[PDB]
Amino acid sequence: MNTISSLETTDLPAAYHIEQRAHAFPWSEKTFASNQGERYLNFQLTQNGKMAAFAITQVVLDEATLFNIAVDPDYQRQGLGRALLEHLIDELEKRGVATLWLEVRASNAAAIALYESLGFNEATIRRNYYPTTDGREDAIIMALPISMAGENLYFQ
Repeated sequence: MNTISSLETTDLPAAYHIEQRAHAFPWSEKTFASNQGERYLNFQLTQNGKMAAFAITQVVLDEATLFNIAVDPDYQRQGLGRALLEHLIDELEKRGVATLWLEVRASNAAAIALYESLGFNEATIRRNYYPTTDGREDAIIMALPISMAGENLYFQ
């Protein structure tokens, strides 16, 4: 059983624990605390009572930016990342948000392929943006159009 709900402040320790297990370049606790509040629309997915994934998204006017997403390694290939992204996308669409943006390490071919299947397009590349364990790698900035405009043609 999976449940998607708001990620609250008291959920941040559980999200931090996932981040340590899931990411090689993990966020610090202070970074997590910084990425919350009234501009955020943060979500968590819980499987059988345990947090399994989270997504941190800032919404500024009608544009949303995904700051971080992770799935706990005990829960990989179970569709949880998609489920959580689909939920986010749906909620953003309900709110009339125009675009969702994210940044991904160029070497993550699997995540890029998944994002493309959800409708994301490469917007731009940032050469050598990220550190690696060997040297540096590019960031791919991706964009997903969500909501349509409604004014259309004007008549008087």
